[PDB]
Amino acid sequence: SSVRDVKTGSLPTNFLTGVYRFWRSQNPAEKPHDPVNDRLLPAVVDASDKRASIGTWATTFFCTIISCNLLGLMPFNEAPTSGLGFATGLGVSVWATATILGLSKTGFKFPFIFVPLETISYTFRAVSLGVRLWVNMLAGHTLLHILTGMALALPFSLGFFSMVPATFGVCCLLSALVGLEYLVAVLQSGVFSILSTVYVGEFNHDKFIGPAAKIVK
Amino acid sequence: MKLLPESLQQEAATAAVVASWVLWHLDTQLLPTIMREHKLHACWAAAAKRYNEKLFKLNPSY
Amino acid sequence: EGNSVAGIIKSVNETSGANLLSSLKTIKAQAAPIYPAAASSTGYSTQAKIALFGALSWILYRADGQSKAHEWIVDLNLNVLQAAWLISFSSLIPFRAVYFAFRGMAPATASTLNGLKTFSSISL
Amino acid sequence: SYSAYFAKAGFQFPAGLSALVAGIVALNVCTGRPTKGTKEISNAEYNATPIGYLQSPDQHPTAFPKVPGMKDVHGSPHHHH
Amino acid sequence: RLLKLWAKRLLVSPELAIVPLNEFDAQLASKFEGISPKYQELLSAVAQGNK
Amino acid sequence: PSQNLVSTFANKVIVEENLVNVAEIDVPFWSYWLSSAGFTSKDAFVKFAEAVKPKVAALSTSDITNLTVAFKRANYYDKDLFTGIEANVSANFTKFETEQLLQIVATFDAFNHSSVAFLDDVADSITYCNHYLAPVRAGADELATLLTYYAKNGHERADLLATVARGFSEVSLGKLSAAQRKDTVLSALKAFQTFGFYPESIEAVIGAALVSPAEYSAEELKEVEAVKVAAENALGGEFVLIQEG
Amino acid sequence: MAVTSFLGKAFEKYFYDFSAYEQFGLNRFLSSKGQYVALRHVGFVMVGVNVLLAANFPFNPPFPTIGMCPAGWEGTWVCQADKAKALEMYKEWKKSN
Ligand SMILES: [Zn+2]
Repeated sequence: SSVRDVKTGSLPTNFLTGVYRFWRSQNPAEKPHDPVNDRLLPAVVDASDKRASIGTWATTFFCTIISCNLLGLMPFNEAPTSGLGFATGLGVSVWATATILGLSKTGFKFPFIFVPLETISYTFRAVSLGVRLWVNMLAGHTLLHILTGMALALPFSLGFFSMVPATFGVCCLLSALVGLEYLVAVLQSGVFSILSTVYVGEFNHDKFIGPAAKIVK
Repeated sequence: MKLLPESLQQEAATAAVVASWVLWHLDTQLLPTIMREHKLHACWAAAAKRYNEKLFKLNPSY
Repeated sequence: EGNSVAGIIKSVNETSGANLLSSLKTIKAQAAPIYPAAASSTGYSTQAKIALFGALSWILYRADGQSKAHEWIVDLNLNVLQAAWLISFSSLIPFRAVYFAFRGMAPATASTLNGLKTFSSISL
Repeated sequence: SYSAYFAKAGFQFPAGLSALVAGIVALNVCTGRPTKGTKEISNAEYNATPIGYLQSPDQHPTAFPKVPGMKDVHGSPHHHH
Repeated sequence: RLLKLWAKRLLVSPELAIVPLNEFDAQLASKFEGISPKYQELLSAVAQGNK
Repeated sequence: PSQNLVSTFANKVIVEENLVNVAEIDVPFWSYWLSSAGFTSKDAFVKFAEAVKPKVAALSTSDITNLTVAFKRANYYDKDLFTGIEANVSANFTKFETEQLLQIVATFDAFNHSSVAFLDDVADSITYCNHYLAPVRAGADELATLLTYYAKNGHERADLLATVARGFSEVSLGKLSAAQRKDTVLSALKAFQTFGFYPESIEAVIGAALVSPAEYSAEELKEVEAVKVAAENALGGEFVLIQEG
Repeated sequence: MAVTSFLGKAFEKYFYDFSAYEQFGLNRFLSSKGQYVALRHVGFVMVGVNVLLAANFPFNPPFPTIGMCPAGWEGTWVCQADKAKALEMYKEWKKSN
């Protein structure tokens, strides 16, 4: 009932400002032909009321996936997006959000032999958006499991703290794969939500209402 | 290895609960705070030329 | 709590000419804003203890089921690989350059405030 | 100057985290199915069976196993093999 | 009353003591953007305090 | 005797005299929701209007909005309550919203009740204490009620009229039915010429009539064309409808 | 002590100015400090691997050995690549040892 107090210019406030303003910049508003003044201001406000909140949705999916992907790089933790229903359940949910937005642009009625081939390549976007997140979080962690088993075979067989140039070259190969996994954790949360702005932004187009009557000169 | 979960609907609903909490938390807690300090700065930087000229025309002190 | 300029105006109006210039540091400090003083510690809040016992209750529970996972020595040697990068990030990230790089992401901190240019609001 | 005002309130959780933790727990306990390695039996079987025979060996793996596949309990020797 | 006038203006806004009283309306113009910038950037930084 | 005990319980416990005895605690909650269910009851609302009068000076702004639109729907006008309501508004005018003031004014416009201090503190609040696009979120049938309430009372606030003229567009009038759009366009042009204020967004309330003139008379289109020529030389040009494309 | 205030100040001066890159000399052998961290990293992994193995050494490995055996075991339960076989041999070995 009493909210907390926030310092202005905090680092999480500055990061989330730049993150939100990034994903909002991916689907920018289009400039009308008219000058924007008090005549055009309800047409601009109504143009914003009909645009989807992709600036908010894409930073919802950025912040929920980069938090899940980076859990996999914390010790004792696995990434939730390394699960099939989690990661592909976010991919179908973006694809259905784009489709529900594109179906409402009409009156919820669904759109010769061409259109089953536009549909297939469009329905594959559903599974491809989630499986790309799932396989990247799975295939990076699986390779790390195999190579840690190989790099444990040498000190198990040879001496503990002995024959160390054999295990140094593979502990530095294991260390450079966890480092690549920090890059794939940040990239795949970016690629998921760059693509969410692209798919949802396809149906983010409505008619500018504008002035129907003018007093020229 | 582990490919399919024990329930796919339980993992899909965990994703929808996590991503709808992040949607609620952003819309309700983060973005009001973002915009309170983004738009104090932005309104002051956009009005600064017309605020000061309106105030120059108003105060009789010159 | 009325505003401090009307407290300045009242406190300067009801002083005399003789003690005007002596009173100006106690009218200055009566209208200074409150910056609350650094209280005693009372450290580790009732929620900072939930956050650290609940994180220890999570790390012990995750290390418990990692140790019986059929690849248990590979699972427990991945926490060594993952915590090696948490150590190398404390020693490689420029934390002052990162702090001032996030300050530029936000337009509120990327500049200075800009209104009210002092020659418009004089009272002569 | 305001630095000591922000040190007073210490740690605090995010402002609705009790609804995230109660939502993730309510998905993991309201599964609507038995609890992952168990099977619902009748009350006549549960009252008649020892607690060493209700346990399966697969559900109690050894906490740091010297051989991969060691289990802590052994369960019912009355197999239907 | 002149001493009490300037007491309030220098308790609230003490940076005003850096534009001398004779050189004040030599700064003005008809528009606010035309005011001479001799003291503008100095007044803005003295107003931000001693740190 | 089961039917006898229920019927005896129904004639002495559940009546409207005890329905107004539980409704004495919080008045503007129970006043607002009952009147939305269709409970007018003119002399049950007099029990409301005296139970709330020691509280009107300390109500929140959403409580004051709930009193006036309930006492509008029940059509009951208590003049010494409605001066305590306008003394809540004109004492807390910075806290009211345009969503709340446009519903309080439309109550005060039905019951022809105004003050000069109230008409300034509603216009000061819509213009300065509220967001400048709050008229755009209003719906033009409520803004025309505010425009005539300032023309009935002869109150010329040229700053308020530039604010309310934002909320007239093709968007805001297109959400109206053409029976209600006609009742608004004539009501807005009658107020725009009473002050002689012809903003650049008068060409959307004029063009809402001239794009469909078959709903208007020739007497009302003479009223419309009187404002069109009055606005054409003020804005410095000539009116022209646009065929889209 | 105050439990949050002592070792926070001890960890602070272990984190910041406690530096074995200069207190142990070590600029004689290493070029930068960016490559002292890049092998303190790999040194942390090799130490942590060798501690995790040695803290329970007589174990049949879950990971595939590449055809190698630790010490004088070579036919025991530790090197047996069939796991139900080695469970039988470990239970025999545990009575003796
Ligand atoms: Zn793992």
